[PDB]
Amino acid sequence: RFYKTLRAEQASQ
Amino acid sequence: DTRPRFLWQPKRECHFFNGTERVRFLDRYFYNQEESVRFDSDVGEFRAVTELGRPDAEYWNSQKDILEQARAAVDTYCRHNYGVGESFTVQRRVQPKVTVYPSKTQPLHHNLLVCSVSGFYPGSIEVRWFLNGQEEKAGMVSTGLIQNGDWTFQTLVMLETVPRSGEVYTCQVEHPSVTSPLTVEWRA
Amino acid sequence: EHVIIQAEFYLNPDQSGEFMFDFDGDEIFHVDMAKKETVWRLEEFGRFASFEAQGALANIAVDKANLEIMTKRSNYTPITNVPPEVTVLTNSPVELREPNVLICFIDKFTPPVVNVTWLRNGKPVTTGVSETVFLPREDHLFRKFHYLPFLPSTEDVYDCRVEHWGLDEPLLKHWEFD
Amino acid sequence: LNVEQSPQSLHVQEGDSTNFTCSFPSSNFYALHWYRWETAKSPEALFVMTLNGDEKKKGRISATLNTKEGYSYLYIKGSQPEDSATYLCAFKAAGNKLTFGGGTRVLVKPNIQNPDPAVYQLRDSKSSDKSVCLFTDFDSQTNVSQSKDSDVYITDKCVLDMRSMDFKSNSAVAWSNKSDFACANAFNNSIIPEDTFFPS
Amino acid sequence: PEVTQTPSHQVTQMGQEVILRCVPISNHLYFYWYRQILGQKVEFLVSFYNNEISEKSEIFDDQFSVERPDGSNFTLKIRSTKLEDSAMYFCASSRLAGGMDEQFFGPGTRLTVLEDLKNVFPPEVAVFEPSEAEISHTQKATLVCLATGFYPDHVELSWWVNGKEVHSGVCTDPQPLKEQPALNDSRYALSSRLRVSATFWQNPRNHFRCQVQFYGLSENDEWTQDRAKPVTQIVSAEAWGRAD
Ligand SMILES: *[C@@H]1O[C@H](CO)[C@@H](O)[C@H](O)[C@H]1NC(C)=O
Ligand SMILES: [Mg+2]
Ligand SMILES: [Mg+2]
Repeated sequence: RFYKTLRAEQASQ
Repeated sequence: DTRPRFLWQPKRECHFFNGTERVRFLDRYFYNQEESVRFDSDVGEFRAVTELGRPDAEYWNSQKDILEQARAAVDTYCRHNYGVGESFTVQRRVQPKVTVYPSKTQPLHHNLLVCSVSGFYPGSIEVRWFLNGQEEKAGMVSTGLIQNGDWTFQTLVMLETVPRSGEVYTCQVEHPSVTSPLTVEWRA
Repeated sequence: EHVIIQAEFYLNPDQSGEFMFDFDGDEIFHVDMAKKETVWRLEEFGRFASFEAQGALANIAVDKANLEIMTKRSNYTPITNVPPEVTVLTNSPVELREPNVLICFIDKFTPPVVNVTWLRNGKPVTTGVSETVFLPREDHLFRKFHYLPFLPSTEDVYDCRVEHWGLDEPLLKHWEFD
Repeated sequence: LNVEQSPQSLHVQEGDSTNFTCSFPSSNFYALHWYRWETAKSPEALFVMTLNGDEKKKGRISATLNTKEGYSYLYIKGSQPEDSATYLCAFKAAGNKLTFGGGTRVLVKPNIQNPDPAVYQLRDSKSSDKSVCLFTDFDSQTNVSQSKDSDVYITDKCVLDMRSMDFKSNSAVAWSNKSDFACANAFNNSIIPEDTFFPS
Repeated sequence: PEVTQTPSHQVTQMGQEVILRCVPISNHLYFYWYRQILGQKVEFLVSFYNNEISEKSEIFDDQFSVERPDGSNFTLKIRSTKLEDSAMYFCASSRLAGGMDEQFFGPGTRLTVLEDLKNVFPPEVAVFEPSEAEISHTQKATLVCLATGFYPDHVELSWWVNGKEVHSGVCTDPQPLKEQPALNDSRYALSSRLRVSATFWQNPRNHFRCQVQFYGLSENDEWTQDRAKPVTQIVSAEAWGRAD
């Protein structure tokens, strides 16, 4: 199995 | 170097209780070691921890796809990643190398009787000292758990002793890597 | 009861970025940004699990962008340097002519920038030296391990020299045979 | 890595439903995309599926996701002509790049009302050596086959809706400059309805 | 709120540098380029975010590049055009930096790469007026448009009635046919039908036009042959309503 990255989001704005 | 530094450090946490029965996920963001905004599974939405993270909590909460990815990380990310490593992580067991030794002098003088317990995993250990088969409840100067950082631990439980010839001191280490309590001896 | 942490960071103007996985205080892996690849802490991990480095690289890109948004938002407020607490210790109890490992433990510091030098008889040592990446603490400060495999002799003097912007002068932590 | 779609092409009668499948990797799944791509237009997204066992619905289009076995089903309930498109399937892992399947080209065979199969002769006006023959107003069973003569050109059937006399009609075109050529023989290599109207 | 691309189609000669233009959606953070060689699957070329390439094809740095001129545009440059590079080039964009959202595709650019620009020919366009038998038998009238002898393929046929473009009553071949299937350099033919009521065709105040947008030679391309330069152009044919 694979380790999954919690994908990051760009901040406001 | 003298120029000013600016640090953004995200931390995505997965806290496990009863193996995988109750999992809590935290998406935390730190600007210059100060937490600005967070998402806590148990809350269900992004909350500003500080005034700097207020526009981020408003924005990230207004984005249905961001929310539903956070809201589902507990199974998609946490429970999934827990299961990926379980074999070599949750079920890793490395046996400790127990070795008793004095700090050197003559009997009838006081001395510290060391009990070096090295290279074990996990850090769950209970070390116990014995004088002629009777548990010494006090006079122990522990070093506590030392994380070696190579998925290995080490602890040193020194005994405050006034040794007399004929006395046999025994170090008893209980740990998950062993079915039977490990024992090392030192006679005065 | 366990805890897995995806611990990232990006630091300016150094333009340094990090990404790693921590299981109960220990590194599962980190991503080499120069070589764009996964570096497993213990070789065996690589044989049972996999990871796509792009996930880290995409997150670091966002982290780089967010840092710049954040620093403008904070009227350009810099970080307050917290000096480290250096500790020299060995892997096992020392015995002469039996090989051992020296562990230099840098702890409770921020920003995550340090110059660590091993010294044998006041001279720098590059042979066999290994290091960990900046490991996370629950207080949001850092940890870092520096390793030195050595042969125990009564004529050797080992020193771990640590340089940090929170330190007034380089801290030297000494080790010697009893 | 690799995504596969089955069948490459499909025919469905207007009113009838069809379904098709997409086979994607069973490890390192982040998402599955379904796009509709009409010949004229650009690929337009239908669904982005992230949670295993979830089912998405966009009017008559429906999709299911099985992460563990690496497959997805797309369902079109009661086909309408506007569903004729190439349905594309995409797998997304840790990055943003999409890995695509070869697609499923869906052709919604229309429901032709009041057929009147006929072969007509159109006039040249006036700058061409070509005389054209139009095979028009036949049902969807009729199939247009290629010419057996290298100097006669035959196009495949095509449906038009008038929205003035609001009905749908099929038709094909045959042409040649040849002194020989006539509409009475233009479509001789095709399976033509017995009652096809040839005027004189 | 769509992704834009220019030009619709482009004809080029082998070994040349081609610059494909795109206008990603205004607020979008990720840009992409994908390409589809006829018969083959849609292939990822390059990903781009925060003025830096994210992901790229094995083929990408050797054969291509990406420039972000202003904060409105994004471009793909093919360094040295190969015959294998004849494909449909799509530009895409995503809103979020997280990548869990949909990709919006532009209309695409069809690039045709030619070994030699000698065999390029524009189309000949003719309109054929409705059959009198048909009007008498159905009270419907269909005009046919033939576009012949063009090279290469991908041409845009349209009908115009009294100046306005029409989509109702129209049907055009989804693919052209080869004029000489035994040849690799075979010129193409294409047809379209326009069906109107007999009452409409019978009004002589009614104007009907059929035009074909052809894409060929640029004004900078070398042309030594005697026939007119087969430049990108609109060839048209028309007919007027007949009372008969
Ligand atoms: C490391 O050394 C270089 C050169 O002496 C210096 O510029 C930099 O500030 C040092 N880093 C720290 C953390 O002291
Ligand atoms: Mg986020
Ligand atoms: Mg799972």
